[PDB]
Amino acid sequence: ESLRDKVLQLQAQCEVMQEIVDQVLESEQLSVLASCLQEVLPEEITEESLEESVGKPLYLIFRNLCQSSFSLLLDLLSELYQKQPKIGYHLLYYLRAAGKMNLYESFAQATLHTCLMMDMKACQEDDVRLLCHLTPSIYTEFPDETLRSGELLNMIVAVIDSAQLQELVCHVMMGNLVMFRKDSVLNILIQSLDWETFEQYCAWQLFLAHNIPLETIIPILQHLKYKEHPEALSCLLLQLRREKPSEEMVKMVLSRPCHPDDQFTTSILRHWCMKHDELLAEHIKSLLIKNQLTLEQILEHLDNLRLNLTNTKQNFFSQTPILQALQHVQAAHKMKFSDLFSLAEE
Amino acid sequence: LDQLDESLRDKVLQLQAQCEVMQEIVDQVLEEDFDSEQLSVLASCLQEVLPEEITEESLEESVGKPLYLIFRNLCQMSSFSLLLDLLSELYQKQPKIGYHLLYYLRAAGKMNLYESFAQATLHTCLMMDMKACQEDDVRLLCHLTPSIYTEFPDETLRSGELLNMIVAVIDSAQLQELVCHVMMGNLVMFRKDSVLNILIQSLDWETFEQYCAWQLFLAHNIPLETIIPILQHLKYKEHPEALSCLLLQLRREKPSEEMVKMVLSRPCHPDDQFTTSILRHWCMKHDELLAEHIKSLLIKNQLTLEQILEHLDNLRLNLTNTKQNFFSQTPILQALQHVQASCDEAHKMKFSDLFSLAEEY
Repeated sequence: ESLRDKVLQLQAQCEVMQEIVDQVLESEQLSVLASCLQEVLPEEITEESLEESVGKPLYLIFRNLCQSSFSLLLDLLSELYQKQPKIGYHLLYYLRAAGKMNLYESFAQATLHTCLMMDMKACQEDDVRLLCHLTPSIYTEFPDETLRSGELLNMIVAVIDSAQLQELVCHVMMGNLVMFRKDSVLNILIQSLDWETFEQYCAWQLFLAHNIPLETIIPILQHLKYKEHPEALSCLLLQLRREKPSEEMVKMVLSRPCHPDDQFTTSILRHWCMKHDELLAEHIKSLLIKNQLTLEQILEHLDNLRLNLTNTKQNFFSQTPILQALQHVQAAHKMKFSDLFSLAEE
Repeated sequence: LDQLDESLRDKVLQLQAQCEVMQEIVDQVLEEDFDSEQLSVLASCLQEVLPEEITEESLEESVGKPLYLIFRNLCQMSSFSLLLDLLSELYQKQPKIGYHLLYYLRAAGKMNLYESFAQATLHTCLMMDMKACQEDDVRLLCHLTPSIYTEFPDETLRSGELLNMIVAVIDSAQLQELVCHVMMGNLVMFRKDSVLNILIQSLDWETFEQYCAWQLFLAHNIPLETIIPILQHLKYKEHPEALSCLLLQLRREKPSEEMVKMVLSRPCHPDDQFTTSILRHWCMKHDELLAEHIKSLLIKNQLTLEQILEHLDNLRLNLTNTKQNFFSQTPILQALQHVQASCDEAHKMKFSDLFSLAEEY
């Protein structure tokens, strides 16, 4: 047909393609092949002049689908996406004088979650800046597809820069971006335990940028392995110091192996016993009376704490709960911890 | 082969079990001309760290050895001075020994020997030896940092030289072991004196170096306020790491008046979301305290008035996102009215929206 050949001929191409647009209201692979063989972020992202580039030739298709009979013309762009995958995220770019991104769902249903993931991976590989400036709206318009698994989170953190991580934490702290949910955050961090160094630091900073209380994720302490997981251990230590210790947190801290090169437990216990002395004493007393966390593990962690607390002026082993618990407990492993029991005896 | 002299040193050369053979030389270099030691140390230098399992029964395997005996013979030292010339010439020939001594000092008594060795040119000696150690063996530098910072606080807390040295090569696991050492009372790398200047200097380092510096600072117990003036120096595009860490740590603070002064005293850029983020956080958890501080700042107790007003208008335009009665607090409305009364007519229509919150009902 000769109008489509006129569009081929010109290459102010908007009305020229509106010719085809008007004609596709009653064998499209050749049209989409022509369109594909025919064919992102402005350097200064200024509002309403970033849409200066959003016009142009191909994006006009998007426009004609943003206006019932709203269904008999997305087949063309479905064939475009089946030919050229990149347009899949270009649409997202266009959608962010459009209405709302509720069009993209309708576009996805011709291949939502796997479409979003592939388009976002292509965007990540090609243009990182576009992925940054697209992440908030993506996570907002599609929460039940993006908050469930660290796929998209890993995608972002694998390529993100420190300045891009700063703009992302800002977006989180401003009410514009939400990347975790109290449901999935634990699963997602246990998954994150396998990522690169800076990827894991980015994940943890982004989690702190939300307002999810530490306890929701303190079970992760089970999974934190001395040799294997430095970043999550460091962030969890530096955040746990700032918390009033619950009994479950001190159980989780004591339920980690005693390795002579592992300084997490004794560090956090020293901090707690110096600022929350009687509360920590109460919790470890309640733990000592039979609440693996074998008794000798608690005793060894406490003996490490005792041998360390001589560094400072700390009457923590004078607390009445701890001496009460020590004498109650003492009544095989005995010769191992004589000193400890001796603080509650002599 | 090597311009030579005395036969005890020649037996040590012949073997190359060398410990007593070398203490022979040690004892011989007591009643000696101080002219012929450069060739002895040249022989010793042309002659020539951490055990894989660092057990205080296999690190003392390495503290033995032939050269360390010199150190040993000086750790029983009046006549406590007349034998540092030999190792001074060793250091002038082979610099590495400078930190080996430190290693030796970490079944020795106390490290007050190292100063006596340094006086052969303490601070620049420490810095050169620690830089050489950083260059050669990072693992030794890590396992030596605590004692270095402890035995010489006034030499290592003075400038970020040593901190930069460590963070430039450190690993994430070694950064975790260092944060642990800090949190255990064994290592202190900042002090309320220098910490502010030291971080302002750190603002020029690489990404991961700055991340390490900030993590290590949080591992200490220096309150944020002591370093909150650094917000003046933090520039939006250029300093992401310090801004992000400062944001996530300011999140955990009940806002002081100086902290809100420092947050309000940074420029308003439409891509800079630091101030409005932290203000949103504060006004959502401690709304009326933040309002009290902004009232005391607005009645003037640099921060120009329009800067505060623009930051507050950004906060207002953002707070429509959520349910936040922060602009219903009485301190903030009282302050708004006080400001509006003595306000340039320009800023009246400039912030009409803002002032109307304290005017209309």
